[PDB]
Amino acid sequence: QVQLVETGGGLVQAGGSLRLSCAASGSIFSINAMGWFRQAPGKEREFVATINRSGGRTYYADSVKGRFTISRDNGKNMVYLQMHSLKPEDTAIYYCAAGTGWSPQTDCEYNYWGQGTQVTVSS
Amino acid sequence: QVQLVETGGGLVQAGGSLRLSCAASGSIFSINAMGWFRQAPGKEREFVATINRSGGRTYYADSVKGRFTISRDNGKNMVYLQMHSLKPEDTAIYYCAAGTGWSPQTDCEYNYWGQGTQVTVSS
Amino acid sequence: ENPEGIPVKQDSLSSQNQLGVLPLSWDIPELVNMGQWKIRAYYENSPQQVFSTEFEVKEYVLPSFEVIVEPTEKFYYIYNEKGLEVTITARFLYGKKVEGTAFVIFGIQDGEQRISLPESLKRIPIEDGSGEVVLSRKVLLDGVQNPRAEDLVGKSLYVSATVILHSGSDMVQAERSGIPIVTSPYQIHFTKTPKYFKPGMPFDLMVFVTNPDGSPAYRVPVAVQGEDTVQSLTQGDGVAKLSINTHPSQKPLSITVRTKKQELSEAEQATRTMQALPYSTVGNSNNYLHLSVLRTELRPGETLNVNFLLRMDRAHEAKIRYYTYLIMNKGRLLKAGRQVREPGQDLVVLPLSITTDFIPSFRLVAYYTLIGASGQREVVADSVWVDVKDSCVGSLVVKSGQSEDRQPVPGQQMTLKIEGDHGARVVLVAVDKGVFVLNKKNKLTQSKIWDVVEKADIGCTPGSGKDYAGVFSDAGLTFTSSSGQQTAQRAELQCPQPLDEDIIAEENIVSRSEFPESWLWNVEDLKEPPKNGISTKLMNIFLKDSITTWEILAVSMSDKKGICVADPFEVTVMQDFFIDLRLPYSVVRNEQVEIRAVLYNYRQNQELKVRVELLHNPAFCSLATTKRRHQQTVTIPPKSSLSVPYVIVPLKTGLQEVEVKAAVYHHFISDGVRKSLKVVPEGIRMNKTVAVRTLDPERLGREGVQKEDIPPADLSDQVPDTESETRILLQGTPVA
Amino acid sequence: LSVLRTELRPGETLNVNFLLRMDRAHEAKIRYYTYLIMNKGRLLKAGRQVREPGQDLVVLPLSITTDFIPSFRLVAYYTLIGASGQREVVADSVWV
Amino acid sequence: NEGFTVTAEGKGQGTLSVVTMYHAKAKDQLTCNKFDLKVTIKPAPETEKRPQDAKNTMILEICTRYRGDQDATMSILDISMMTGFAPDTDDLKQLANGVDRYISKYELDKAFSDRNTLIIYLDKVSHSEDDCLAFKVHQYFNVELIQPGAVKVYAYYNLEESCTRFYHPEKEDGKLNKLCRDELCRCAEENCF
Ligand SMILES: *[C@@H]1O[C@H](CO)[C@@H](O[C@@H]2O[C@H](CO)[C@@H](O[C@@H]3O[C@H](CO)[C@@H](O)[C@H](O)[C@@H]3O)[C@H](O)[C@H]2NC(C)=O)[C@H](O)[C@H]1NC(C)=O
Ligand SMILES: *[C@@H]1O[C@H](CO)[C@@H](O[C@@H]2O[C@H](CO)[C@@H](O[C@@H]3O[C@H](CO)[C@@H](O)[C@H](O)[C@@H]3O)[C@H](O)[C@H]2NC(C)=O)[C@H](O)[C@H]1NC(C)=O
Ligand SMILES: *[C@@H]1O[C@H](CO)[C@@H](O)[C@H](O)[C@H]1NC(C)=O
Repeated sequence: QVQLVETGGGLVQAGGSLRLSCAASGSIFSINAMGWFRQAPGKEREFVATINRSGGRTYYADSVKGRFTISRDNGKNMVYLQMHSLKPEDTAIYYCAAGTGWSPQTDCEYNYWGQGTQVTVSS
Repeated sequence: QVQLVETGGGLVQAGGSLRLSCAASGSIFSINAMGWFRQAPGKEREFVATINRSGGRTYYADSVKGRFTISRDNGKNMVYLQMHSLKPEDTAIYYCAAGTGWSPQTDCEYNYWGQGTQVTVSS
Repeated sequence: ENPEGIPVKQDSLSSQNQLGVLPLSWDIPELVNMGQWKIRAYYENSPQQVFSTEFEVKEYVLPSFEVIVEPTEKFYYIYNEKGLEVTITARFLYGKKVEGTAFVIFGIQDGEQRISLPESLKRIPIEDGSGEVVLSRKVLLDGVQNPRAEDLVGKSLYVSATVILHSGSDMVQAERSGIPIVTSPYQIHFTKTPKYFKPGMPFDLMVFVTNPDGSPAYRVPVAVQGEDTVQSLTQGDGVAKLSINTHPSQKPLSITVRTKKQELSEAEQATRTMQALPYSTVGNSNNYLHLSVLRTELRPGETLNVNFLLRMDRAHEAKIRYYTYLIMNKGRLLKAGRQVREPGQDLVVLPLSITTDFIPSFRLVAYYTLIGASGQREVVADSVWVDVKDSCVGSLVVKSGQSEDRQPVPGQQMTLKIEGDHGARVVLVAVDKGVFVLNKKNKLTQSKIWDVVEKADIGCTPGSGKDYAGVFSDAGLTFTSSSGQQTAQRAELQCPQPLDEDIIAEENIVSRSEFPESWLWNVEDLKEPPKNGISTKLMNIFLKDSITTWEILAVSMSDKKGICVADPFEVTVMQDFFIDLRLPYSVVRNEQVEIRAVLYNYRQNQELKVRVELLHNPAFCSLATTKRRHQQTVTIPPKSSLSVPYVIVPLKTGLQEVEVKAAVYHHFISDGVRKSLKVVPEGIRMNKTVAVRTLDPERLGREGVQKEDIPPADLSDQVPDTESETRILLQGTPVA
Repeated sequence: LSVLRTELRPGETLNVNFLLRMDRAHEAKIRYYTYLIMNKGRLLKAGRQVREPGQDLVVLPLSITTDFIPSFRLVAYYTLIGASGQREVVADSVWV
Repeated sequence: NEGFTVTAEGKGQGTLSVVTMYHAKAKDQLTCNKFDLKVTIKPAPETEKRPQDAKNTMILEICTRYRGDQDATMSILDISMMTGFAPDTDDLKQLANGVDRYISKYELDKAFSDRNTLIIYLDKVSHSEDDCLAFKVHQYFNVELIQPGAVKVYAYYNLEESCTRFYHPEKEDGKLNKLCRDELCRCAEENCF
């Protein structure tokens, strides 16, 4: 089991950029998938991004396809999500999740979760 | 523990109507959600429709939304899909499924599965 | 030494300050016999007592599953009209059910030879890891050329089941032998019972009731014939206690014991008869000692109460003030004491505190002496064999140091917790269970240690003897007195017999590479401070890449406690999707072979679209596409396997590598297996005698010596560029 | 009345040792011990154990059935005619 | 392997037994010593009888005979099919209903696709007559560079003394092309120039 914190949320203007950091306490090298899941106010906790064990396979959701980028660095157990060209519907609490790779676009196999950063883009 | 057979598959033309049935061996009144999931040739098994225990709440995927209808019947323990205006891209294998109601739009909580009927559309 | 018997390795080792453990290794050559090789070790000071073990040398590959052939009963009643119904349980090594096809044949094992029943060959399906077959009774009578049912009793039945997987990629032959044909489901044995009784005392029949294969029976009521009130019950050690009363007259006691099982007829009850002789007093002086132990089974740490009971005249009373007791354990005296007997006490009670050095059994030998009985000295003795429950002297438990709520994965660090004695040296091994599928015998267990100890004791007969010299001789003692009373002559060492989307390049698969059949050959020391005498060591081992069940066996070797073989600890390693590369053992060079990659998918609901790939090796010949690596896409249904075939023509002699990588579409997993296979040239291993010569220096040669010139080998059918091994044997011819 | 057993259960057999202290001018006047079982405040099984002369102790095997729960008092006695000529009753009891 | 010298001196009698173990050449050993197997694949010249309108649809014929004095026991034909090729399920059900050929229930309720390996259990193999069974195979997806399939016949009590033959529509005996000279071979399955 890992402990999982998230850093890098806050106030962002429209059309801007954001960079975060999903920090794992333990070893990242046995975790097959880690993903970013956002939660809008008054809505679900739906899928946004996920990254492979080796970093060679990315899956994004349909609304975030040309604008988001997920990277993984296994040197110090750090998963990074980068936004370019923000739209004001991305105002959400972003959590980072560790799962065993089975169906990586659904939250039901991501066993380990963080607490999330509040990301507010203003328009 | 149910057994779950489905009938109604076949070969229809484009824009036509099709009528699928799924019968359950055991009790259907204690099953919170039942869904239909299709699988394209070459693609994975994604969401199509699901129905509540009482039949009140429906969920559809965002390609079948204006033209599919799922409806339940707790008397003879069995469920229907009704489709009108069938696109050419809907040739699939359709599986009836029964699950606990937790996350009814994803397949990972649907514990009991059928065997599938082939739906082919000519265009 | 080889199955021929000649020693091919000879070694001189010293176990000084090694804490009793000598690790050793030997490389098997490639030019080698096949069969039961043997290891014979002996001490230097005792060079005629040889301790041996056996290991098979065979060309094999590891099986993927085990087959358990279990009959419904562990015998065969000859009048059972339903026949012999057996069950074939085929189970994977990682704990999954096997769908397949079993070919089951039966046969009669008549002594050292066996005959098959070819009309009893059945082909059955195995669904959900189990199948059932029945050998009928009439097939068994017409298969045997001898008439009648009664001559089949004594001969055994064996059943060979050969299980084919549904892919056909692996098969397992498993034989269940030694199913006897009996007219009774039990057997009565008088082996733990004394053969000598004191007349006028109770005689404690210690009746060993057994299943007909040799296993001890349980809850089987037995009774002496003619004494219907003495109905005992068989305990968990298989032996029931029946205390009968003996008349005070010097006659042999004929004891007939029958079972009283309610669910059988009177012809199915096992009987046995014993002639027990009276104890012979000296001068027929009517002086007996009775040694009553009210025992069933004893753990160490508890106590028992030896009841000494005198039987002699009161004219010589108050001349007995003590009974000498001695404990024989493991063939030597463990504790000797006196028990004080004040006059007027007909019975006295001595509490034996059964400590941990009474394992496995002990002999309580007691005696007294008396001078004024008829004018000369008289020694009266008794002995009882008491069975302690056989366990370790110390303890050794190997279990999971972590929580083990998760299932372990190949390559995962796993924490092993070893609980043992303080300062003990713990040696370990972790063995793939397919080795135990192929060969199950010759394994080191604690019960094998205690039957090595129990077969090397110097006591012959349990319980009493013919006279006092018989009691001391059967107990394994020599008593000698200054007056002249002595034990008889013992002079025998033994007891007398009575395209695109490159999903495999995107997922950077490192291949599962290490597949040892045995690993964790480690030596540890429990140097932790003990908590209630138990030291706990945590070890961080790294699991190998085989998907199987590892059996971990540890032996603790302690200076104050001794050797304790632990119970085997099983670690089941399993993924949800994996590759099993079913390579053969050896492949003839320049011939076309087909290898199988069996992809296993164990999801309960979802099918898998798996891209599988054979990597291009230039040592093999295969189909040459524009892309040099050979990949395809398969679909595996849920809870199922799929065999992918690959044809290769190997071109280079030696250990060549086969790599198969697979990645699941729309899921973030992969697997990859790299395994090496031997490529041999087309010839056959075939031995040729260079010479047989007789060495005699006083008859052949000159000047006291004899020069023998070994020629080089005259092989003309040898494969070019291959290795040969010339074996020299010198043997000393015995003269008489 | 020697009973040496730790835990008793129904179905097991309890070997009760009947030991006798007596002077052998009066021996072979005693040929039996009368035993009685008291369970739940009433007599359950009463019997005789036969004792041949010369047997210093005998063993009665009691079949502990399921109606011996929770305990039983085994009461044994014998009788003889002593040196003074009167009847002498010697009894003992154990609680199992 | 060389000439060695032995000096035997002293008093007594001894035995020198010297034996060289080596790899001797095997003659007249094709390793199909217990079974004779003839696997042929022929293109079906009707081109009209199939209902599923497959592309190629050849017919596979397997003729197995036992070597010995008597018929064999329950043997196994393990047919690993070619790439892109699936056996016809109607001839599978017809061969399953024979009195000497058993085809298991798991291999029959499986789909027409994703069944590239087949096991046929023969009750007996004749030692005088070629026991021949044939069934249709369909090309359910066309692929480049069709891998040659294999048919392996073995009795149930021995994985060895089997007979593995290979079949392919364009190569003789299903064998990949290789240039071989004095037991040295190179893979000639590459392009010509
Ligand atoms: C041979 O004779 C000697 C002397 O009688 C025996 O040695 C000593 O025996 C006594 C008991 O008889 C042992 O005492 C016990 O020691 C333990 C641990 O210290 C203590 O907890 C007990 O309360 C008791 O005092 C003593 O250790 C032992 N000494 C040695 C060096 O062994 C010896 O046992 C006799 N051998 C045989 C086979 O009879
Ligand atoms: C009082 O005396 C009578 C007879 O003298 C005793 O009754 C007998 O008790 C035994 C059990 O101790 C009975 O044996 C059982 O018989 C049944 C069949 O009836 C059988 O299935 C059992 O396995 C067992 O053998 C016996 O039949 C019975 N006889 C009579 C005539 O009733 C009684 O126990 C004495 N009571 C006391 C307190 O001494
Ligand atoms: C040597 O060859 C003979 C027959 O050629 C064979 O019977 C024997 O077993 C062989 N010996 C060894 C040690 O392989």
